[PDB]
Amino acid sequence: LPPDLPDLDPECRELLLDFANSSAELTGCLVRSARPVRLCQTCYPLFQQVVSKMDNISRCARSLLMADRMQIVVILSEFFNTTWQEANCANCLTNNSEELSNSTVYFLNLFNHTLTCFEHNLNYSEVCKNCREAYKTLSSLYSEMQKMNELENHLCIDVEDAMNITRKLWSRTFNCSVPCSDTVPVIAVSVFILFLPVVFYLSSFLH
Amino acid sequence: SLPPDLPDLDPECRELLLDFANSSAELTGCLVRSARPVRLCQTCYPLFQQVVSKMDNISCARSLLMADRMQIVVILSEFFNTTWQEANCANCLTNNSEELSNSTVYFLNLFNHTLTCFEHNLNYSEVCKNCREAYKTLSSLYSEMQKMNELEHLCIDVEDAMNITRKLWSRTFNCSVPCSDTVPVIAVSVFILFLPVVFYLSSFLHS
Amino acid sequence: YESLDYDNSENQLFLEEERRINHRTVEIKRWVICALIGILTGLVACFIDIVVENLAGLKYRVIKGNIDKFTEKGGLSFSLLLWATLNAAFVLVGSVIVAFIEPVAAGSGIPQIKCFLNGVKIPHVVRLKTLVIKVSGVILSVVGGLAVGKEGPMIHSGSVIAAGISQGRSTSLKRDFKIFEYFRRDTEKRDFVSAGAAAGVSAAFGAPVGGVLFSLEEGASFWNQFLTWRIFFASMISTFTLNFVLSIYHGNMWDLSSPGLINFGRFDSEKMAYTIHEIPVFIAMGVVGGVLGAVFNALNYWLTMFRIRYIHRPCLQVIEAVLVAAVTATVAFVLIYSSRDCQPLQGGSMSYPLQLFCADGEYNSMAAAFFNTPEKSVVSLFHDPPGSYNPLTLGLFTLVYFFLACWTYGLTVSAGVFIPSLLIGAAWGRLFGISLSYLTGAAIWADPGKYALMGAAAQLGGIVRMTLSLTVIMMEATSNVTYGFPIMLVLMTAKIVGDVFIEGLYDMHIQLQSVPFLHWEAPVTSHSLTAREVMSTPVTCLRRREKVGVIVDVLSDTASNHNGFPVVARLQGLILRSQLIVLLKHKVFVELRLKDFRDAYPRFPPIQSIHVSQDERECTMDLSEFMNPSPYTVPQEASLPRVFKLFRALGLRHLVVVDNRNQVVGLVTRKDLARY
Amino acid sequence: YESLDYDNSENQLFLEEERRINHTVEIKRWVICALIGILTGLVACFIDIVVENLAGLKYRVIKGNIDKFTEKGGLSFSLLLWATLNAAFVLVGSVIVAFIEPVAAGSGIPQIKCFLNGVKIPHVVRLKTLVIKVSGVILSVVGGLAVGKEGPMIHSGSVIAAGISQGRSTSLKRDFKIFEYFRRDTEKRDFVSAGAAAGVSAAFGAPVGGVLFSLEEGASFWNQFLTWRIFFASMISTFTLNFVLSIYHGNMWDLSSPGLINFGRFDSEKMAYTIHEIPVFIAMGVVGGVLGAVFNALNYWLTMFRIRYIHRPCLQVIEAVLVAAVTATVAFVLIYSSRDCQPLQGGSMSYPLQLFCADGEYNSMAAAFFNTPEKSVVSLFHDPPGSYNPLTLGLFTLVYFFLACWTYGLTVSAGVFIPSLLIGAAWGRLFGISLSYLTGAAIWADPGKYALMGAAAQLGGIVRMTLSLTVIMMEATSNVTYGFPIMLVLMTAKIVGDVFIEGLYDMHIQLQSVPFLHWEAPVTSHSLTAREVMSTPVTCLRRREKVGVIVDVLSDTASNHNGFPVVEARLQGLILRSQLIVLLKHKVFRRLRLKDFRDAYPRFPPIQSIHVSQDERECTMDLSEFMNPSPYTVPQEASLPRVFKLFRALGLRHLVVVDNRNQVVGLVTRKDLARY
Ligand SMILES: *[C@@H]1O[C@H](CO)[C@@H](O[C@@H]2O[C@H](CO)[C@@H](O)[C@H](O)[C@H]2NC(C)=O)[C@H](O)[C@H]1NC(C)=O
Ligand SMILES: *[C@@H]1O[C@H](CO)[C@@H](O[C@@H]2O[C@H](CO)[C@@H](O)[C@H](O)[C@H]2NC(C)=O)[C@H](O)[C@H]1NC(C)=O
Ligand SMILES: Nc1ncnc2c1ncn2[C@@H]1O[C@H](COP(=O)(O)OP(=O)(O)O)[C@@H](O)[C@H]1O
Ligand SMILES: Nc1ncnc2c1ncn2[C@@H]1O[C@H](COP(=O)(O)OP(=O)(O)O)[C@@H](O)[C@H]1O
Ligand SMILES: [Cl-]
Ligand SMILES: [Cl-]
Ligand SMILES: [Cl-]
Repeated sequence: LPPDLPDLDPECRELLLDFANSSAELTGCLVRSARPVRLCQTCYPLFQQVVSKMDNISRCARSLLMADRMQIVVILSEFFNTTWQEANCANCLTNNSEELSNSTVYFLNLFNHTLTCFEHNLNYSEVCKNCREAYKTLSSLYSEMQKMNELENHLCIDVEDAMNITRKLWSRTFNCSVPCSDTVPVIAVSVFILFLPVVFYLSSFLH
Repeated sequence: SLPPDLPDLDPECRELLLDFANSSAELTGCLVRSARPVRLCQTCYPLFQQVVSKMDNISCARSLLMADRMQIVVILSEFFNTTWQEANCANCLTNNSEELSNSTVYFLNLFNHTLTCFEHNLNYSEVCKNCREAYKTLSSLYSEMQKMNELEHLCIDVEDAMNITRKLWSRTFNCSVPCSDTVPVIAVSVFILFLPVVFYLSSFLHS
Repeated sequence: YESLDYDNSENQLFLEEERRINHRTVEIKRWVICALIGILTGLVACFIDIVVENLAGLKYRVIKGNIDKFTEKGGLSFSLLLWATLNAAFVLVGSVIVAFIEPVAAGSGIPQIKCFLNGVKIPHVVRLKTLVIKVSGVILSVVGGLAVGKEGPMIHSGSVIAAGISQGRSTSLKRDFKIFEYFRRDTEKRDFVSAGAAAGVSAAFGAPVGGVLFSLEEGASFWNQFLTWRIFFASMISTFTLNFVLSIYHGNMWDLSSPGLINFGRFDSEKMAYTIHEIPVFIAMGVVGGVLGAVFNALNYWLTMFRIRYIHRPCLQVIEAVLVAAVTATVAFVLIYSSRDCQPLQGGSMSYPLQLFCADGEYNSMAAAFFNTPEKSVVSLFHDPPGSYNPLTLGLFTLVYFFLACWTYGLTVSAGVFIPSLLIGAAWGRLFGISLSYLTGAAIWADPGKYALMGAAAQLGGIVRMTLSLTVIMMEATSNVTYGFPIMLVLMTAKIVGDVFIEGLYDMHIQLQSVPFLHWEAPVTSHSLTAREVMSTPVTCLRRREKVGVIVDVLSDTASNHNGFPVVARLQGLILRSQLIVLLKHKVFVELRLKDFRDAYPRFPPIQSIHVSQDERECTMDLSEFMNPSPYTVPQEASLPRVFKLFRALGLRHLVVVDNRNQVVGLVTRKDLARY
Repeated sequence: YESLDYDNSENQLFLEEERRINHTVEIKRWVICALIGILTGLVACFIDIVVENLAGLKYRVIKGNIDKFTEKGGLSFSLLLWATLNAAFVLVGSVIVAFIEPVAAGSGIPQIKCFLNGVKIPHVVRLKTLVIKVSGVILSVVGGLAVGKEGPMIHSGSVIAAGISQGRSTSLKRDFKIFEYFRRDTEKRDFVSAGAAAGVSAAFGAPVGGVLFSLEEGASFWNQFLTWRIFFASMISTFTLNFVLSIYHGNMWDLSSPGLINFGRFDSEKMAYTIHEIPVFIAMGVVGGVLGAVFNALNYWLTMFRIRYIHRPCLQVIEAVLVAAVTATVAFVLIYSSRDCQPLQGGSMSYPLQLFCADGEYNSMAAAFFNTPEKSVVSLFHDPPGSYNPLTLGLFTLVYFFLACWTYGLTVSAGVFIPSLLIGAAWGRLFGISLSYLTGAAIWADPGKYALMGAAAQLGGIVRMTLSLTVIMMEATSNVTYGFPIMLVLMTAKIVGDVFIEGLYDMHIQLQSVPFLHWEAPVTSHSLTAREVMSTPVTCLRRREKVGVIVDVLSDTASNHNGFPVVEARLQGLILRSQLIVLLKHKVFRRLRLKDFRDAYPRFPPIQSIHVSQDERECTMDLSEFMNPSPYTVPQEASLPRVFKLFRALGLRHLVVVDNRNQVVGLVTRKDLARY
C-alpha cells in the first residue's frame, strides 16, 4: 500500500486521536460551562492543551492539514482561535495563561460580595439601602479595569457578563434610583437664555 | 431565591443545555476521528440530525440563547451549518436525511472493488494494463453523478475518494496512454501557417 | 463690482513677447504650479481637519467629564452655564476677527468665487488676509459648536491659494519674488482659480470629477482640453495629498481610507440594492426635499433681509452670533435632558457616551445625535442596521436642527451649508425608511440605509439648486455608480419643484448684493432683441493719432467713470484704461516689452496722480501698437442669443457693436447685458 | 468631404418661428434623449445575449470533439473543424461588410470623432450601416477573431440617436409628423453626442466617461443644459443595460452588471497602493508607450501594405477568412504544445480541456483561450497571487500582441479596447509576478494590482485619449483613489507614445484624407495671422442681383462650394448653397417658412435637376428675407489662435474675413485650418 493513499500511518494515528480526545472535551467545556458565563475561568487549560496538541502535530502535518479540500483540523483550530480572540480570555489570565489575572480575581469576589449582600438584604426599599456603597465600588472597579484596557490599546467575557448581571439586577428589578429634582433650576436658566434673542431683536429694531 | 436567569440558570433548561452539550461534543469526535480517511458524511449524518433536533428543543428560548453577547450555542450551531454546507453532505443523503442514497453507496462499493483490483495486481507492467477498466467505469460513474448534480461540488466522501483514485492513477503509476498523434497536427499546422504568405505574395505579384 | 478681462490683448508687445520662447518652457511651469495648488490645498485641509478634531475632542472631553460629576450632586444647571459659555467663547473669537478685519469672509466662500468665475471681481476676495481669517473662523466656528460645516470654506481656501501662489508675489508683505513673471494677467488668474476651486471641491467631498465639472459649470467657457486636464490633475493631487497625510496621522499609512473630509463608505452590501418599482418613491422623496429647501431658503430670505436693514453695525452683528451659540447650547441641552430612552454602546457608535439618567450600562440616545461631528452622524444615519433609532428622538433632532441651520447662515462667521443640508436630509430621509418598515412589515427593499441617502440628495439639491456637479459628487462619494440614476432623478425633481418657488440659496445671496452675475443662458422668455436695444449709444471713443486733451478729459470726469475704450468714424481696435495710464506714467510720446503693463499689475494706479502739464495737451499720442487689433464686433442686427453666447462663453468684458457702414454705435458690457 | 453647419441661419423665418412657438420644445429633448439611452442599452444587451449564446454553442462542439479524439487519436480533424467554424463565422460576418457597405469596418470611433468634429463621412447614419454593424460584431466575436465587442457601441449609439431624433425613415421612405423642429443639424449634431456618450456608458459602465468622452470631441462652448441632457441619457442607458441583464441572469433586484465589461470592485486591501511604489507606476507607462508605438507602427505599415494592394472586395474577404483560420491553428499549436496543468477550483474556465492532463487537472493555455476576453481581463485583475504560469502568460501575451495587431485593419466591425486591455493586463501581470520574486512575496508586490496599471498603460499607449480614459478607469473599478496612478500612467504613456507615431484613431483618420480639426493651433502660428490663410477670389452675391448669376455660381462645375456671402462691397450676410437651391425651386423673383427648408433635410437636389432657364434665369432675385444677417467675422490681422478659437468652439463652417472698412476678402472654410 502506498503512503496515505488508502488510510493512515501508525505514527499519525496517535497524532490524530490525541486531538479528537481533547477537542471534544473543550467543545463540551464551552457548552456545559457556557451560559452562566464561567468560561474564561474554566476552559483555559483545556484550550491551551488543545493548542499544544495542535502544535505537536503541526511541527504528517502536510499529510493531515494539506491533504484534503475541507481541512478539518485547520478549520477547527480556526474556530477555537476565533472564539478565543472574540472572548479575549487573555485579559483574565496572569502572565503566561497559567493562572487568573491579578485584579480580575478580586473583581469576581466583589461580584460575589455584592450578590451576598443582595441575598442577605432580602417592595425593594431596604435593598436600595445597605448595598449602594458596594455597588458603587464594584462599578468603579469595572470602569477602572476598562480604563486599564483602554490605556493598553470589549473586555474579557467573564467579567462583562458579571457586571451586566449586576447592572441588570440593580437598575431594574430593584428600581433603585435617586431622583435629583434639579429640573426647575435648569428651567431657571434654560428659559432666560432663550429669552435673550427676542430682547436682542426687538431692542435694535426699535433703536 | 434570586429571580431566574440572573445568578445562574434554572435547572428546567439546564438539562437541555447539558444533553445538548453531551451530544454536540460527540460530533467533534466524528469530525476529527473520521477525518483523514474521509468517512465524514456517512458517519455522523445521524449525529448531526440529533443536534438539529436538540436545537429545536431549546427553541427557555430567550433565557438561554438571546441573553449573552457571545452566544456559545448559536455560534456552535452556525459552525455546524457551515461545516455542513461546505461538505454538501445532503448529496450523500437520500431525501430527508433518513439514510444514504443508493447511487453513492453503489459508487462506494464499486470504489472498494477498484481498490481491490489495485491491490491484487501487485514494476508496473501488469498494473497499468489489465486494470484500466475499473478506473474507466469508476470515473464514468463519477462524471455521471457530476452531470446529474447540476440540474439540482458533491459529497466530500465520494469526491475525496475520486481524488484518491485520480492521485493514484496519475502518480506512483503514470498509467498514461502515449497517444502518438503529433505528425498529422504538425502537418496541418504548417499547412495553414504557410497559407497567409502565399496569399500576400499572390496579392503582391498579381499587380 | 468691476469685471475682469479674460480676453487677451494681442497687441504688438504681445506679438514680440510670443517670440524668444518659441525660438517650450511655460507649459511645465503651468503643470508644476497646478501641482503645488493641489499639494497646498491638501495640506490646508489636513490642517483644518486635525486641528478641528483635536480642539473639539478637548472641548467635549471637558464637558463630558463635567456633567457626570454634577449628575447626582445637583449642579446640572451650572454645567449648562459652562457649555453655553464654551460655545460663546469661541464664536466671539471667531466673529470679531471676521467682522472688523475682513467682512468678505462671511458665510461660505462659494458665492464670491462663483461670482469670480463669471468675471466679476468682488474687491477683497483673494487676499491672503482673507485666507487666514476664513480658515481661523471656520476652525473657531466648527469648534465653536454652531450648526455649521467646514467643507464650505474649502472652496475659497483653495481658490485663494491658487490665485496667490501662481503670482510669485504677496503684496501684503511688500515683496517681489520674480519667479514666474508671466502668469500675471487675469486670464491666467481665472484659470488657476478654476483649478483651485476644483481642488477645493475634491478635497472637501472626495470626488475629483465633481471638482472638474463644478469648475466647468461656472465659467461656462469654450472647451479647452489641456486646461480641463490640468484642472483634473490638480484635483487628483489634492485628493491624494489629503488622503496620504490624514492616513499617516493615524499611524497606519497602508490603506488610504479617507479621500475627503466627509467620507460615506461602501454602498454595495446587497441590503442597499434598489429595485425598478421604487423609482416613483424616489421621485416623491425628490418632491418632499424640493419643498423643504424652498421653506429653508424662504425663511432665510426674510431673515437675511432683516439683518441687512437693521443689524449692520460691525460691533452689533458680533453680539448676534454669541447669542446664536448660546441658543444652540441651551436648546441642545434641553433636548438631551428630556429624552426618555437609553440605548447601549453597539461597539463604538457614539465615541462620547454621555450617560445622564440611564441604567448604568446604557447611554443616552440624543447625546449621540448631539455631542458629535455632524459628519459622523450623517455617515451613521447611513450604514446602521434597521431598527436602530427612536423616531421621536431622531425626528425631534430633525425638527430642531432645520431651524437652527436656517438661523445660522447670514452671520458674520465663515460657515458652510453642505453638511447641515446633509445632516437635515439624512435625518428625515432616514425617518421615511422607518415608516416604510412600519407599513410593509420587515420588507428587505425598505432598508432605511438606502432611503437616508436619497433624502440627503433631495435636501441638498433643494437648498442649493445645483445639479450636474452635485450629481457626480453624490455618485462618486458613495463609490457606487448605479446610484446615480435615482440620485439624478431626485435632483432634477428637486430643482424643478424648487425653482417654481424661489431662486436658490447661492444665487439669492448673490442677488442681495446686486452683483451682475450672468446666468447660464439668456432669459429665454425674451424675444428677438437685436443689439440696437441692449447697448449704450452715446459712446466715448478715442482716436489713433489724438492730442492728449481728450484722454485726460475721458479718464477723469467723476460722473461717467468707464473702463475700456474703442479707437477710431471707422474702427481700429479697443484700448484698455488700465493699459492707457501706463502710456501716461512712462511718458510715451513721439516728442517697454509688455512688462511695465504687468509689473504693477493688480490694483492699477488710479488716474488722479500724474499731473500732466498744459503744454502736453496738444502733443500727440499714438497707441496703434497697444490696441487689441481684433475686438469682437457684433453687428447691430445680431440677435440677443447670439451676443450672449459670445459675451458669456468667451471671457469678455467689452463688445463693440457696428453696422454695414462699420460705424461704431453702442457697446455691450456686463452691466448693459445682465439687466434683462 | 462634406462639412456640417452648427450655427443656425437666424433668418427672419426662424424669427417668425420663434414668435410662433413663443405663444414646451425642451421637454421633447428630454424624452428623445431618454429613448436614445433606452435603445442603446437594449442594443448592448442584445449583443451580449446573442454573443454569449452563439459562442456558448460554438465551443460545446469543439470541446466535445477535442475530448472525443484525445483517447484514440486524430486531432487534425478537430483542428480542421475548429478552423472551419472560425472561418465560416468570419466569412458570413465579413462578406456583408466588404461588398454591401465598406464603411462599417472597424470600430465607429474614427468616424464618430470626425462626425462630432463636423465631417460628414458619406455613410455614418444609416439603418443599413447600423444593422450591418450590429450583426457584424455578433458574427465576428463568435468568429474567433482576437477582437472585443465593447468598441463598436459608440457607432450604434450615434446611429440610433440620429435616427430616432428625426421622425422620418429615409431608408423606409416613410414619414412622421412628430419631430419637425429637429431636422435642423444644430440639434442633430448634439443628439449624436448623446448617443455616443450613452454608447460609452453602456460599453464600459462609466457614465461620466461617456460625458467626458462626448465633450472632448465637439469642443464647443459650454452648452449647459445640453450637457445635463447628455448625462441624463448616459445614466438611463447604463440603468437599462444593467436592469435587463439582471432580469435575464435571474435575481431581478440585484443590479450587478453595470456595463458590458465589469472589472469588479477593489476593496480587497491587497490592491491598496502607497507612495513607495509611485515611481514604479511611471516605469509601466513608459513600457506601455513603447509597445503602443510598436503596435501602431506595425499596424501602420500593415495598412500601407493593405491600401495599395488589397482593395478589391473579394481579396479583403479572403484576407478576413485566412486570419481566423490562422488564429485557431496558432491557438491550437499553443494548447497542444503546452506542458502545464492546473485543476479547477471555482468558475474559472467553464469549458475545461483535460487534453493531456492528469484527469482532474486542466490545460492552462486552454483556459486562456476558449473564453470571453472579458473573463480573462477580469480574472487577471482579481485572481489571487500564485495562480498563473509565467511561461503561459508569456506565450499568450506574445502571440496575442500580434494577433491583436494583425486583425485591426481588416473589414470587420470590431473594437480594439479589450484586445488592448487584454495585452496590458497580460504583460502587466508578469511585472507583478516578477516583483513577487524579487521582494520575496511582499504585500505591495500584489500582481492583481499591477495587471490593472498595465491595462491602462497599454490602452493609453495605443489610443491616446486622457480625461475620457482616466474617468472610465476611475469609475469602472469603483475605487476613487486609483485615478492618481492611472493619471500618472496615462500622462507618461501619452508623452512617450507621441514621440514615435500618432494615435491609432488619428492615424486611421489621416489615412483616408479627412479635413479634421485638432484641439488647438498646429504648434504656435501666432505670427501666422489670417492674412495667409483665406482664399483670394471671392464668389459673392448681391441682394439686388439677377437669377442666372445664381445659376452660374451654383453651376460652376469646377469648385462646388457651399457657402456664399452677400454684399451690396459691404458684407450683409452669408447664404448657403442648399437654402439657395430651395429658393430656386419655388417661385421667387410669401408662404415660404422653415418647414419648406426642412423638406428632405439630408441630400437636397443638385443644380442639374431644376429646369428654370427660360423664363427664370432672366429676371431678378430677392434673398433679403432669406439670409444669415450676422455671420461671424474676423479681420485679416487676427492671429490664428484667435481665428481657430472662434471657428472650432462654435461649429462654424464659413468664417468670413472682412478688413478695416466693411469689404470682404476671403472666407475660411476648414481646409486651411487642417493644412497647417
Ligand atoms: C485532492 O488532494 C490534493 C492533495 O493530494 C488537494 O490539494 C490540497 O488542496 C488544498 C486546498 O484545496 C490546499 O490547501 C493544500 O495545500 C493542497 N495540498 C496538496 C498536497 O496539494 C486537493 O485540493 C484535493 N482536491 C479535492 C477536490 O479534494
Ligand atoms: C447584557 O445582557 C443583554 C441581555 O440581558 C445582552 O443583550 C443581548 O445581546 C445579544 C448580542 O449582544 C443580542 O443578540 C440579544 O438579542 C440581546 N438580548 C436581547 C433581549 O435583545 C447584552 O448584549 C449583554 N451585554 C454584554 C456586554 O454582555
Ligand atoms: N466706452 C464706453 N462707452 C459707453 N458706455 C461705456 C463705455 N465704457 C463703459 N461704459 C458703461 O459704463 C458702465 C460701467 O462700465 P465699467 O465701469 O467699465 O464696468 P465693467 O467692470 O463692467 O467694465 C456700463 O454701463 C458700461 O456700459
Ligand atoms: N465662394 C468661395 N470663394 C472662395 N473660396 C471658396 C468659396 N467656396 C469655397 N471656397 C474654398 O474652397 C475650399 C473648399 O470649400 P467647400 O468644399 O465649398 O466647403 P465645404 O467644406 O463646406 O464643403 C476651401 O478652401 C474654401 O475656402
Ligand atoms: Cl457645509
Ligand atoms: Cl456652503
Ligand atoms: Cl472594444
